[PDB]
Amino acid sequence: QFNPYGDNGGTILGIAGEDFAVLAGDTRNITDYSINSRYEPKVFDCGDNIVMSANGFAADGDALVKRFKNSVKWYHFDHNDKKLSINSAARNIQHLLYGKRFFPYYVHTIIAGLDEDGKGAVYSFDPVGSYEREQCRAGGAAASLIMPFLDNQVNFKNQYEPGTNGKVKKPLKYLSVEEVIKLVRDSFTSATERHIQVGDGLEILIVTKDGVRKEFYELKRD
Amino acid sequence: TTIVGVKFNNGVVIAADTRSTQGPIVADKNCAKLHRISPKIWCAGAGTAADTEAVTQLIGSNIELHSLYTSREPRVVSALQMLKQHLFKYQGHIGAYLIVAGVDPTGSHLFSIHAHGSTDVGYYLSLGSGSLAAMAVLESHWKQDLTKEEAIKLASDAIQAGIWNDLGSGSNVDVCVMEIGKDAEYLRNYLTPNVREEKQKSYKFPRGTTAVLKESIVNICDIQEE
Amino acid sequence: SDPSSINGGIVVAMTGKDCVAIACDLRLGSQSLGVSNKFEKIFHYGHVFLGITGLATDVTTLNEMFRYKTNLYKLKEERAIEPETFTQLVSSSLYERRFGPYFVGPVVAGINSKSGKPFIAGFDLIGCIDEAKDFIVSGTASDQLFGMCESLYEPNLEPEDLFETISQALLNAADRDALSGWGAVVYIIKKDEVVKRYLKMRQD
Amino acid sequence: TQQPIVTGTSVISMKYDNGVIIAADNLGSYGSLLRFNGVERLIPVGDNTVVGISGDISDMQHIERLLKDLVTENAYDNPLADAEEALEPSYIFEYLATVMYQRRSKMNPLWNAIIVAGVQSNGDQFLRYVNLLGVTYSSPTLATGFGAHMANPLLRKVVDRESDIPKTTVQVAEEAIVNAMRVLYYRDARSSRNFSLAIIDKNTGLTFKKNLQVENMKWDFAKDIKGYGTQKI
Amino acid sequence: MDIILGIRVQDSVILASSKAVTRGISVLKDSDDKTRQLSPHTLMSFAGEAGDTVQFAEYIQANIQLYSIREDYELSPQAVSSFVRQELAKSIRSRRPYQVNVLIGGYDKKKNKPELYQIDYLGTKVELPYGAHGYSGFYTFSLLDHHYRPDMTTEEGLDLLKLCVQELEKRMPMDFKGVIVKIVDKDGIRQVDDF
Amino acid sequence: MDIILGIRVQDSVILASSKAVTRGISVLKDSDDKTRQLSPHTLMSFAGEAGDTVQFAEYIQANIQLYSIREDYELSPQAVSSFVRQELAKSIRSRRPYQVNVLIGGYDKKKNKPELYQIDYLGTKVELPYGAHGYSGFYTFSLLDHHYRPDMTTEEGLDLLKLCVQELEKRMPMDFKGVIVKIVDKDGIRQVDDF
Amino acid sequence: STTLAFRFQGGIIVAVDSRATAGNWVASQTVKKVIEINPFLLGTMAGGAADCQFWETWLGSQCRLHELREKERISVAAASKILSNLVYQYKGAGLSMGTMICGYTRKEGPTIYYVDSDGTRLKGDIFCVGSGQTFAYGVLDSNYKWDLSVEDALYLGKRSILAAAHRDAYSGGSVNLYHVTEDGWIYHGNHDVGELFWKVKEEEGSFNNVIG
Amino acid sequence: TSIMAVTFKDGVILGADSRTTTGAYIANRVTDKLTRVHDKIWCCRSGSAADTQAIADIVQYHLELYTSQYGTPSTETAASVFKELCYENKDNLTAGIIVAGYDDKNKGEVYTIPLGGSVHKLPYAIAGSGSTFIYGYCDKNFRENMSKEETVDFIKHSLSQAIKWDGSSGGVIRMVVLTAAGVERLIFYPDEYEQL
Amino acid sequence: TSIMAVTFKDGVILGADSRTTTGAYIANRVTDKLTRVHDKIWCCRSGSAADTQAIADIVQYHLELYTSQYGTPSTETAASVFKELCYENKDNLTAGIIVAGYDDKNKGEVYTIPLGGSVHKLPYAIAGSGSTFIYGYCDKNFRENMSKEETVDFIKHSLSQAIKWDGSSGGVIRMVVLTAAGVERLIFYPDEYEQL
Ligand SMILES: [Mg+2]
Ligand SMILES: [Mg+2]
Ligand SMILES: [Mg+2]
Ligand SMILES: [Mg+2]
Ligand SMILES: [Mg+2]
Repeated sequence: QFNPYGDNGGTILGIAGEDFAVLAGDTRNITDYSINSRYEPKVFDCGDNIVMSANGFAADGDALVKRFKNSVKWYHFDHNDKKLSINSAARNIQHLLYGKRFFPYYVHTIIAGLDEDGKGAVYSFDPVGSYEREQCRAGGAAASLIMPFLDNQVNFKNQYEPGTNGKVKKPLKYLSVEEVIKLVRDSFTSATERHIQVGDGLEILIVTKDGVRKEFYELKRD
Repeated sequence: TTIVGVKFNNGVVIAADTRSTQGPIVADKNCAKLHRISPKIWCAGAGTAADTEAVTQLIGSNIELHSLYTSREPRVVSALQMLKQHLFKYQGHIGAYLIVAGVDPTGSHLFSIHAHGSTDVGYYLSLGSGSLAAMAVLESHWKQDLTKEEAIKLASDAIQAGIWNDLGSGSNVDVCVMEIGKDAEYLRNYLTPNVREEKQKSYKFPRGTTAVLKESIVNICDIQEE
Repeated sequence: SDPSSINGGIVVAMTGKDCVAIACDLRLGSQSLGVSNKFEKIFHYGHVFLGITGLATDVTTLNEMFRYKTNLYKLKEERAIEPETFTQLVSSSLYERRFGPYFVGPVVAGINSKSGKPFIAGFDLIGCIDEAKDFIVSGTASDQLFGMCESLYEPNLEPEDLFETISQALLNAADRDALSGWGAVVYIIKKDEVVKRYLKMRQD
Repeated sequence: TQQPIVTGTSVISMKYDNGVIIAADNLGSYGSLLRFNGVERLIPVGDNTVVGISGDISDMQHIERLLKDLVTENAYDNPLADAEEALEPSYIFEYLATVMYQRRSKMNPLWNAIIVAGVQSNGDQFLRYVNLLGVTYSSPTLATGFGAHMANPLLRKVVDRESDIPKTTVQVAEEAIVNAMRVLYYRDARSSRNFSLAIIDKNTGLTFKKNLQVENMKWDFAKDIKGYGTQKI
Repeated sequence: MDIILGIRVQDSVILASSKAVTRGISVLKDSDDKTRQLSPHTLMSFAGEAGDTVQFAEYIQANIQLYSIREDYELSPQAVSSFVRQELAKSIRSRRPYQVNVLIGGYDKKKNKPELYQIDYLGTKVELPYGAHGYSGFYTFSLLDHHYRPDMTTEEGLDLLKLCVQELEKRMPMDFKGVIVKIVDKDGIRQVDDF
Repeated sequence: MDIILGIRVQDSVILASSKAVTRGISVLKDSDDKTRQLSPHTLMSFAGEAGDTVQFAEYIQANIQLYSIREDYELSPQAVSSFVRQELAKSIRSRRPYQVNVLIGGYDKKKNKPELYQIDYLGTKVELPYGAHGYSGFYTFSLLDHHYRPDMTTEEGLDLLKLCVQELEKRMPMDFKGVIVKIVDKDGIRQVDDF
Repeated sequence: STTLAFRFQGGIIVAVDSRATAGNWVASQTVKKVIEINPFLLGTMAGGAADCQFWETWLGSQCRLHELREKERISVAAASKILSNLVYQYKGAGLSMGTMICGYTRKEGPTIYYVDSDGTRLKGDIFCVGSGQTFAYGVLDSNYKWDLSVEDALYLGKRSILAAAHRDAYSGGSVNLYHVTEDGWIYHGNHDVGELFWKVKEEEGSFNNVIG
Repeated sequence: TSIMAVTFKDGVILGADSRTTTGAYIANRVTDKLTRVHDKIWCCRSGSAADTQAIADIVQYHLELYTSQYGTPSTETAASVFKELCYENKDNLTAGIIVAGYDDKNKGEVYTIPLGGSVHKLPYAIAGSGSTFIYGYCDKNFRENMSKEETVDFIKHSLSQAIKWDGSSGGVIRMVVLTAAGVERLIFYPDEYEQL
Repeated sequence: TSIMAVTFKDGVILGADSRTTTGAYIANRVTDKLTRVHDKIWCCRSGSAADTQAIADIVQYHLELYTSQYGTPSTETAASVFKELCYENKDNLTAGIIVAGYDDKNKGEVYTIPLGGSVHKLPYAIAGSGSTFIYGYCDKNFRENMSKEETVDFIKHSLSQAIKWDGSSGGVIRMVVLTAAGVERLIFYPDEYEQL
């Protein structure tokens, strides 16, 4: 029997800062126990200061990103070159995904950018288009390895102030882009150690009011 | 898992990677896959890890008793015959796929054995999920009358092909060299090409970070006198 | 249906400088239903500690079985069993049920009384030994624990620093698992003192 | 949904400093029966592209006709059909990738794995993969089926990353490809000794080599191998 | 069978068990006592597959009574619950396992403490202040979690039990025909004949 | 849903329908009215698959009300029951059939006669002195076969209906939370608010 | 998942948990399970997250078109029926929904409709839907009165979700509270279950089984 | 697998390819499928490698114990022992074995034991997946009382074609010659037989 | 079924057995499997009799309409029409067809269309269940540019062996010769070919 779906592995990570957002993903593409490519870009600049990644089945991922980029193009045509806001992009992606509710894009989608107040924004989608604005979201193979670490190190969960013994929580102080990138790199280094589908390279797209910037880092290739 | 065996001039060499996995998760990053059946008969195992270990220890145990009974040093063919008849009896339910190599008074030997109990003879062999990557290297560079140094080089290169190309394999290369008229030399972590880079951050917590409800001393000592 | 995830729960063990730590959650459930918040999964036979995750009836059965066996061991050997020896006993005992196994994920932790060397080990349900230098994880949130440990762990932590590391590893892993939590215990083990600490955590 | 009937095995390929090499054997298998021995599975499109196809041969022949039609169609009302508006490897691939993904989305796939090898207008090497699921990816070395498991490890020893491509000559690349084809002949039960090899170079253009054979084979060591364990004679 | 509840209060254990016995289409009985006295101060209620429930309960009863005669001594509730658990843990890997879940309510005369043990057919034992089997806990535990106190009197335990049964009668689809309630304390076992 | 009963006496038709609505594990409602007035002297009770029951009932109601306005005339119970049967007979060979069983109780103003029609989801229609759907008939028909008389008063019909409901409450495993009872006669449709 | 809604003297209380799971894996603790259909209508999220989100914001669009055309606020009856009729068209295709459509109009007063993906539409006073519904029902049934104050009703809804969050493995994270009045709904904050549990345990004396 | 045994004037010759596959992967390209159960009684194995090895080892044991007590066994006796194992355990075996041997009294003899565990004495026998493609060729070209050189050519040509068409067959063509003169092993490489 | 078509010096010859079975019952022992789609374009049918008859009838219709408009079609054109039907309807067909024809420009040509609906131009082709047993024989004995008498002998001997080993094949050997001289039908009976 023909199985229209596949699993291309990969892990992605979106983190919203105070006036920035990062969307990171490993560059390894796999099927089963084989490596297809050590560098296959997975996070894409879609224009209007929006970055996107649709992780999971790469054919559906590429199709969705392609159709969203196309939606941005036609949004400009139809609405006098108006900038597509991140919240508007998010709602639009829900409809793209739910349009195939009974034959879904087998992907976990994350977009990142800035909201209309200039604050960092990350949106997270399930395969059929349910979505939410989030501060922190890992997706894909090693998501279960990364999220607990982020709960602890970004949101300071289970951390209390020494001397109070559980009475006062560690205060949620804002992280800089350099601080976030450290946590992203350590998340992917740790995921590479313990997950076979994670490795080769890490590509991070950083979104600020100045635009989209890229950073690349080597990961272990075993 | 990637495991290989390579015959050379005056003996045989076996090698293996050091990654053990549960599904897509790496359970141990420095697993020991080279098992000792007897001092100069070593084997490497792929498949169900408990079965490869258990079947090796059982035959190794019986091989030792047989050696004591006969006043002779164990033979690879005895290990091979005992392994295959045990595995055949269980009809593949013991998921042990082994490459058995060694030296004995008869000479140097290299065999593969499969969970259902079939065995094969060869000058070079590979087993596990990275066996195709390894066999590609072996088929490209193997020749007759390899030296000890060439065989170690070929074996470890074949394991590396598995490490880099097979997701089921990774970390380090273990090697064991069994030469005629010599002690078998086990070379644990012969290659170490996958050391983790230093992390960006130390995650050592301040003391008192964790909330505690109760403390108590656990009595590990036995009932005391007086 | 899957026997290893009916009751839920987790165990984690770590090595430090002249010390080991072993920790577990306290939940016992019947799938979605929480049943007990006092189901401890760590036991000890002399100075050797054993954590067991998985099917709760087997956890109880194996504890009773290893108490049985270590008691006879001690009477005959005239000494307490060591972590290295006990690890082999666990492996042997599990593999004897090769084709009708206990649905468990055991974890051994302890310090060899003669060498003073810290020791930890893990097993699959069928007896395969994972003897890691750094940490061992087990249970329904083992993926989460692997992620926590891999990033939080560093070698040669002092007992009171190791406590914080293993506690934060357990707590944050458990909070990302529906079938783990409802309390937690951490054992800090040194050559001749062991401290047991119950942690405060969210009760959902 | 169907099942492949007459099938072609591995297609292997790699980039080198001035272009790309692609190779595939000339066998059309019918299950375990080695039925057809003169099947060309590398199909050139113009003088800048070679499409290598594995899997179902009836679908391959369909794709071959689509590519032939693509060349005809491109020439229509196109004075620069043999110059600036000629078909690029990237145009040919994107078209095939669209077709493959559309067909899998209708639950009626073209049962193939395809590698499009070529050189772009600006001299850039093009090498990209697409299969029956519409999955696409690029890499310095690409291989389908058994080639993915056995050829890639060997070819990656020559070009392990992007920076190795300019250091790799056409002689070294072809040597690596030819060795890989021998290794596949040793180890793939659905392979043949006869194969085709195509080189697309930005300077010397398309060189298409037919009727190549696997040579320099090692078999002599077989004479010493006796029994399966204890047999001496 | 269906609903079996247990609650351990200050000085006693209270077991409530439904009276209905349903053979698929018809309710054959509405006065069934799903309990056995194992010893003077130990009571076991049970629910599970037909036949196996009573067979298991009476088998346990016979064994505890045998022990009582041999040693002229009543086993502690803890000892009885451990014996029962082992039998079920043995049973789950048998050719045909006992499909029986039990609650063991006992008063320990040595420690002067009530004790409630919950054991399912797998041999999963837990000591609890209050327990249930099947879906009974889904409806009743939120009420017990709210109102339960370890220093409750027997009368307060019965009132909290009535609230649990009322919630069951409201939200459960099945008619379990009320419950038989029994109290286990220092004076032994007695049945509340009006509930 | 579950139990729907009907009884045609001397001068009226009485429909009794359970009040429970169960979503698998929980009883979501205990006051549900499983009936629709199709016309002033015609009532239809219904039971079957969730959603389809009400959807079908309201669809029929809309059609009969449309006919009533167009012709300024109330269709006879027989005519209404024939229309309903055809809709279900059409439905059973559809892509997704209505899984709905109905009782139609009407008073024919032309003939001055009460009439009870039983129609299942296949479009199987029968005119009866008393009827039911599902398992309701298994428990109640032996009582109705014994006591029923064609010259019964409305009060006697209600008493016989009470005996039927009592037998259902005794022997049925499910708690259907009592019944809503409605009477259809020459003066129209009314609900017995104490039953 | 645990969602509830109940009618009372002061209108409607809507209370939900915040947890989303994929098997044993807790995907999120910050899920918004109340859908703000418009400033006067609320819907709850249970079953399929996408199905509930998509079709209840779609419902908001239909409600807006109704009041533009009819120059009058849509009734809760009409609004709930638009949704139930829609999902009934899809019956069999595999939609997963269990929701309470909550509103307060002049003609109806406070009204709650349970709407289901198999086509069920039920008007009622108390509804509770999700994996932890049985636990929340216990607290609701034993403490509910029509003459509850807005303050006590809000607490009852909060306490009932907490009961479910504690016992049900697939419920927790935080509690979202809403109070629906005739002039529109009023949000009454997000309440972390971890912090709420200990607070309620101490102040109420409940959960003696748990060591704090 | 392509295996055959052919009787000729001076005795019998066994022939076999050397390919063993696991699906489409060639697990061993230099397999020895010609196995010795006694000095001048050999067999060709097809089917499950585990089964045919297990069977052949048991037969070798039986004939070794036979020889110690009763002297050299006949080829018929060897075939009977094979058959006994294959027939009695037919539910749990996948084995197709050709038994070939040389007596001085009986000379060259060939017995084939197909899946069911029946025995068939033949002038020559072919078996394995590749044999299907050479039924026509072998039937047309076999003659009784051929010379050693003719029989070697017949087997070489036959297995050449079997290898050509069957993907499960390949590698080298191994042969074992059984005569009064003794036991002779032959091997033929791809470059030789592919050009035939 | 055993079918084949062989090109030779003067054109092409199609050959076939005459057995059609329903399980082990021979429903027709004198079947004509050599069917005419045009004057000098014929085909051999294997697989579902209903499918291959339906296909052949449609092709004959297409080539008749082709001829009325564009004159005599090529053998390649006929093969293309066959392929179009077989490929586009591969999910609902079980047909293995060999197309053979004679042009004056191209002379004898053979195309085989196996199950998938692919096309393969060959010097000769074999198909049907019985063809498996004569791959070895045909490959060894086929030569290009044979005479009519040699090609008749080649086909007769080949199909003789196919019939001998395949239970699904049998009856008479039918042949159709396509040359510039015209169309000649041949038939060979069991008593003739069984003694070969
Ligand atoms: Mg990795
Ligand atoms: Mg948790
Ligand atoms: Mg919870
Ligand atoms: Mg077998
Ligand atoms: Mg071959």
